[PDB]
Amino acid sequence: IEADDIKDDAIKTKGYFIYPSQLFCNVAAKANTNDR
Amino acid sequence: YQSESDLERELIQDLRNQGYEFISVKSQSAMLANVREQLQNLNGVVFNDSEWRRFTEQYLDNPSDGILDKTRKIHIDYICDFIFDDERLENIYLIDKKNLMRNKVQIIQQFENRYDVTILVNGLPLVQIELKKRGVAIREAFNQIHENSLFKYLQLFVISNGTDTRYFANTTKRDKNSFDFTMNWAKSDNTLIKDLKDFTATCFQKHTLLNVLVNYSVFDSSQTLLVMRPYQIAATERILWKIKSSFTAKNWSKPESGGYIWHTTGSGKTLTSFKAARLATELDFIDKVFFVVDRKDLDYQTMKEYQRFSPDSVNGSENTAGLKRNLDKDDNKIIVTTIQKLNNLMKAESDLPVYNQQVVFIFDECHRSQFGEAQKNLKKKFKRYYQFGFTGTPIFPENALGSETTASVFGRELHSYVITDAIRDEKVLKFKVDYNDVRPQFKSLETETDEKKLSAAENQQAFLHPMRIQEITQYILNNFRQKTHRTFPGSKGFNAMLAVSSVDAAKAYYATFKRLQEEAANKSATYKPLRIATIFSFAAIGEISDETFDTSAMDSSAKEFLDAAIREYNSHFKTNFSTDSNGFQNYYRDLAQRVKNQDIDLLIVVGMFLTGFDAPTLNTLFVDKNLRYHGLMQAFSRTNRIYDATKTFGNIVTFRDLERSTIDAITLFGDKNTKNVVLEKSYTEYMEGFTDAATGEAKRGFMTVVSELEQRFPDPTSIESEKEKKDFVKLFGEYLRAENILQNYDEFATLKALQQIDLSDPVAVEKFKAEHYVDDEKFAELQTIRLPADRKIQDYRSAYNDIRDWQRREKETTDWDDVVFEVDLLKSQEINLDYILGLIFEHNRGEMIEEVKRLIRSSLGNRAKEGLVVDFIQQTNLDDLPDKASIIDAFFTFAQREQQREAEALIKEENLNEDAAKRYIRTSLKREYATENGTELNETLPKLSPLNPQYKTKKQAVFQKIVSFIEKFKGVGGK
Amino acid sequence: MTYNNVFDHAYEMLKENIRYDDIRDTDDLHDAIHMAADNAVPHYYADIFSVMASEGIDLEFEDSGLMPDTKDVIRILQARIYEQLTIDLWEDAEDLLNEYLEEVEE
Amino acid sequence: NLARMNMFLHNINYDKFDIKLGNTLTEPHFRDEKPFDAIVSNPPYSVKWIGSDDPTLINDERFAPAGVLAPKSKADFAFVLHALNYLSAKGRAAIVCFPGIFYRGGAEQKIRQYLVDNNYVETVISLAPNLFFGTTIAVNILVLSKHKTDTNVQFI
Repeated sequence: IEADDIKDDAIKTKGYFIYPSQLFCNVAAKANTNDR
Repeated sequence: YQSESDLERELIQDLRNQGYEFISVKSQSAMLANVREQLQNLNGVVFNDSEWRRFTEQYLDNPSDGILDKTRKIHIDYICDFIFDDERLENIYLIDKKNLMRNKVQIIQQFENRYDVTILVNGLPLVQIELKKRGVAIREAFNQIHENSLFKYLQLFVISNGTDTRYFANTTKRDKNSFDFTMNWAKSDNTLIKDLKDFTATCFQKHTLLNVLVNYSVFDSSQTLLVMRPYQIAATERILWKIKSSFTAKNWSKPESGGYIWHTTGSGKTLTSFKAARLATELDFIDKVFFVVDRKDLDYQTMKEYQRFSPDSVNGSENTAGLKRNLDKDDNKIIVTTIQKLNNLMKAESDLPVYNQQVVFIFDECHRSQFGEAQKNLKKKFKRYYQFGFTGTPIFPENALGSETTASVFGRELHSYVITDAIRDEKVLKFKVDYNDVRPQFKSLETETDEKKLSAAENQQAFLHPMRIQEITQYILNNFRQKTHRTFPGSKGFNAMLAVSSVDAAKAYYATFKRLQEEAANKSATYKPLRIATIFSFAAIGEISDETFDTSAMDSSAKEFLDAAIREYNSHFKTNFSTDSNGFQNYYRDLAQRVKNQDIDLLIVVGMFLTGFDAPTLNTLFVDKNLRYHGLMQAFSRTNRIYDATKTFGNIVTFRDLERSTIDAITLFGDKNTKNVVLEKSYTEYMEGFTDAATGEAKRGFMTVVSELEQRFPDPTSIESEKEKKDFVKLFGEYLRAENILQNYDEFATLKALQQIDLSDPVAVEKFKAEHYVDDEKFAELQTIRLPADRKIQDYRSAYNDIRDWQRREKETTDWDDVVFEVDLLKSQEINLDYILGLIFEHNRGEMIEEVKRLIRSSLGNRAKEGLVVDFIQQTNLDDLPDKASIIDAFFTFAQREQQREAEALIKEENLNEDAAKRYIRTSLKREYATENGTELNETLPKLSPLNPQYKTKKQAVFQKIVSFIEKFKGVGGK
Repeated sequence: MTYNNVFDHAYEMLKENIRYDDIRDTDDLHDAIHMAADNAVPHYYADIFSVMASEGIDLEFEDSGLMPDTKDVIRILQARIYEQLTIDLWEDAEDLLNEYLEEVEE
Repeated sequence: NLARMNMFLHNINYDKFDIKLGNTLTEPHFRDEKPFDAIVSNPPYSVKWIGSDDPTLINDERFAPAGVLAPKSKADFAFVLHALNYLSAKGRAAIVCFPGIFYRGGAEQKIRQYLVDNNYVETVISLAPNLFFGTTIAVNILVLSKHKTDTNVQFI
C-alpha cells in the first residue's frame, strides 16, 4: 500500500479495501501491524 | 489454434514426450529391416539373409494374403512353428500377449501431401491417424474413402479435426462403411472426450493402446473385427480386478464376493460377457467359469458366431450332456449353460467333483422366479464360487417386494452404464408416450390402477369387450401406415407389436383381428390385410416369467388355438416346425427372423421378446396391459434402437394408464433434467396457457407473448427510448424462456418447418406428412398458429443484445435490477463462425456486408469479431480461396497476424512492462477470460500502486481495454 | 511411546502374518515372528529411548550374540527391544495358535 | 496451518496454491482435476488405516488393475498406488520409501510384482546414512513413470 507513510492512520475509506482483498485477502487497517 | 500441420506437429511432440520413439524411414525395405531389428530383440533369435527372406515371404509376406488373412495373422496365427538353418522347431511371436509392456512401439508418417500419422507396433502398423481439416465434418470425411503390403496390416483408424475425434475398426465391407459404427471415447465416468489432445492424453498410454488391440479386439469366427465400447472395456477389468482381489483376500462364496455390473440394454451382452469369460479362462487358479444365460437371453446370434466356440448347445435344452462334457474335459474352461440345464443339475445332483474347484458365474438380466430358485441350491452346493451379474433393471432393495434383491446376491456395485448416457450419446432413441384416452366409455377402467378389476373383471364390460377392442384396432389400422412412415411412398416402413395379458383374452383378440382382416377387404377393400401373427404358450405386472415351450402348461385354448395360428401361418408360409420345446423354439427363432426383415407386420405376444430381443425394424408399440419398473423399461426398449436418420423416436400408444409409472420408473434412474429431456408434458400447455401452482404465476401461453411482441414492438427501429427498450426486453426474456422449453418438443420444430411452406406445395404436404407424423389436421391447426419470420427472429435478439451492451458501461432511468439478463437463453442456436464462412462462399455473385453485419450482431460472443470479419472481407478477395476450409484458414491466419500486431499496439500506447504484458495476455488467452486477481496485474499496470487518488485510471481503464481485447480474439490461436 | 505401543504394532503384524498367510505351523509362524517383531521396532532416537525409559524392558541381554561388540549402541538397544518382543510373542503365538486356528474353521 | 503459511511467505500468489485437509487415502480431491504432470511426496511411516476391507476401498477407482491391498502397519505403498492414478502420460513420480522390502509379506509381494510387471517403475535410487535426523538408516527414492525405455535401470 506504499511504494510515504512511515506511520499510518485509520482513514482507509472502507469502500475501497476490497480491491487488495480481491488480490491479497488480508486487510487489517493501515495501523494494526507489528510495526505499530 | 487451427492449422492442421501444426496440430500434427503437436501430436508428434506429445507422442515423443509420452515415449513413442519417432523414426524416419522413406523406403520399403528399411521398414523390414526395422522389423528384423525389433523381432530379434523381442524373441531373441538371429536370422541370416536366407532365413530372413524365407521368414518374410513364407510367413509374413505371402503376397496373396487378404486383409482378413492379415487380421488372422494377428490374433490366432501369430506364432510360427518356424524352422531355422539348423532345422530346429521354435515358436516365433509377433505380439507378446503375456507381458504387454515388452513390445516396443514407434511412430512414422507415410509416403506419399496429406497429413496422416501411423503407429508401428514392433515395426508393424496397426493404427492410422487421419487428420482432416476443421471445415470438413467427420461424417463427410468418413464417406470419402470408406499398396503396399505393409500398410495392409492396419487394424484401427482414428480420424479427427481437433474438435471432434472418432475411432473405428478396420473394415472393408461396404455396409460397414456406414458412419454409425464409429465411436467416440469417454472416461471411466462415461463423460465424453471429443478434443484431440485429451484423446492423446488418455487413449495413447502404451498399456491402454496395447490392451485395446490385444485383450479387447473381437476377432470372431467370421473374420469380422469389432472393437468393444469403452464402458465395456472399463467394466471388464473391474471384473478381472474383483476376481483376483477377492481371491487373495480369501473372502469367496459370500455376497461381498459377488458384485454386479449394471449396463442398460444395448450393451452387447452376447459379446461383453463372452469376452470377459474368455479373459477369465486365462487366469491360472480359475478352472471352471459358468456362462449362465436364460434361453430368453439367447437367440440365433449366440448360435451364429460361436460355431467353433460352442455349437449345438447354446439354447434352453434339458440335457446335461453338454454340461458334463465340460465338467470332465479340460481346455474348454467356459461352460455355456442355461437355466434348464442348471435346474437339472440342482435337482438331479448335489455330488459334483467341481465343488472344491474354482467356480465363476455370469448372470444376465435376471428376474425373480428362476434366479430366485437357483441361488437356493447355489448356496447349498458350492464351496468356492464367484457370482457376477449383468443387469439393466436391477432387483433393488427399494422395490424389493418381499424377496431376493441385487444387494442380497451381489451386494456392491462394480460399474454403471445408465440409460441417459446412451440417450446422451445416441445409442438409443427418445420416446413418445402420451396417453390414448380415445374411449371414455371405459374411462376409469382404461385408467384403472387398483388390482381388482384389472384381472377379476375379466369380462366384456372392463377388458374383454370385443367391440371396444376392434374400435381400438380400427384406430390402430388407421394409423398403421401413418405412424410407420408408410403413407408416404419412399420409406421402407416399420411394424408394431401388441402387449396382452392372458390366453382366452388373446383368442378373443386374434379371431376378431381376423374379423377386421375380413372387414378390411369387405368394408374397406383398400387397407391391405398384412399377415397378423401371434406367439405365446402359457405363463409359465411385476414378474416376467418365461413361457415354457412344453405342453405341460398350455391347453386347447392355448396350444390348439396356436395350432390354428400354425395353419394360418402355414396358409401363408408353409413351414416345417414341430410342437416340442425344440421345433416350436425353432419356430420362435424363424419367427424372430421374419420379423427382423419385416415380413410379418403385426405381432401379439403376452410376455416375451422383452429381455433379449433386439430390432431396429420397429418404431411403434401398442400397449393395452399394465406394467411396472423392469417390464416398463424393457417394453420401452423395443422401439428405441437407432436405425438411420429417419427413425428418431419410438411411439408407445398406452391404452392403460402408465404415464405416472413411466415418470416414477425413470425417476428411479436419472435426474430432474431427464424427465423433460425426453418427454412427459403436453404441447398445448406452454403454447396456450396453464398454471403451475407451486408459486401460482403466469405460466403463459406462448402465443399471447407472440402477439404482444408482434403488435407492441414490430421492429428494433420501433425501439428508441428507454421505456420502449425495457418494455421489449422484459417480455422478450419471457419469450425466449418459453422458447427454450418449447425447443425440446417435436411440434415446435414441426411448426418451424411449417414456417417454410409453399403454396400449396404437395411436396411439403406429402413428404411432410409421414416423415414428421403429420396429417391434414396438423395442416389446419398449425396454420392457425403463426410465427414471425427468421429475419425478425434475428433482429429481435439483436435488439435484445445491443441493449445488453447498452447495460454494459451504464454504469454511467428505468430500473434494470429487476430485469434479469439471459445468457443461457441466447445460447440457443449461436452463429459460431461456421455459418458465417459457409455463407461467405455461398454468397455469389461485395454486397454481403449487410448480411454479415446483421448476423454478427445476433450472437453475443461473436460481435467483437465484427471488427474482424468485415475488415477481413474488405481487405481480402474470396476468389483465391478454392473452398470453405481454405477461406477459414486464411481468415484465422489474418486474425492471428492482426492479433499479434494489435497486441503490440495496445501495449505500446499505454507504457506497460513488455514481459509482464506478454505473460498476462497469453495467460488470459489460454485462460479463456480475464481477471483482477494475482499480483501480475499490478506488475503490468506497472509503475504506481495507490496511494490514492485515484487509480481506477489507469487500472480499470486498461482492464476494460484488455477485456475487450479478450473478447476480440477469444477462440483463436496466435502468440 | 511406551513398550505397549510397540507391542501393539508387533501384535497386529503377528495377526497379519497368521491371518492373511493362513499358516498352521508353530515354527513357520515363529519365523513370521522373526519377520514381524523386527519390522515393528521404531527408528527415531527419542522414540527408542522413550521405550527404553518405559517399563517392561530392561537393559541387559540374555544372549550377548545379539550385541555387535562395537560402538553400535542403538543396535544393542534395538536388539534388546527385539528380544523382549520375541519373548512376548513366544507367549502371544502360543496363545494365538489355538486362539486363531480354532476360529478359522468355516 | 504452518504448511499453508509456508508457501505464503515465499512471495507466492493467492489463486491456486491450496492445501486440503484430510486423509489422502479415504478422502481424495480433486479427482476431476486432473491427471498431473508431476507429483512429489514424502509419506510418513505408521499411518495405518482400516482394511482390508471393512470399508469400500476394495472397489475404488485408483485400485482398478493392480492387486490386493496394503496392510495396516505397512501403509507406505498405499500412497504409491494412490500416486499413479494421479499422474498423466507425460510426467513422472518421485516418491520415498523404507529400504527394508524383501517382499514385505504375501500382500506386498504382489504389489512389487505389479509395479515391476509393467514399466511403472523407471528407476530406484538408494541413499546415504544417516543424512537425516536420527533414522539412522538411509531411505529409497523411487522414480516412477508411465513412460517406456524399457529396462528397469537401478541406479542405486
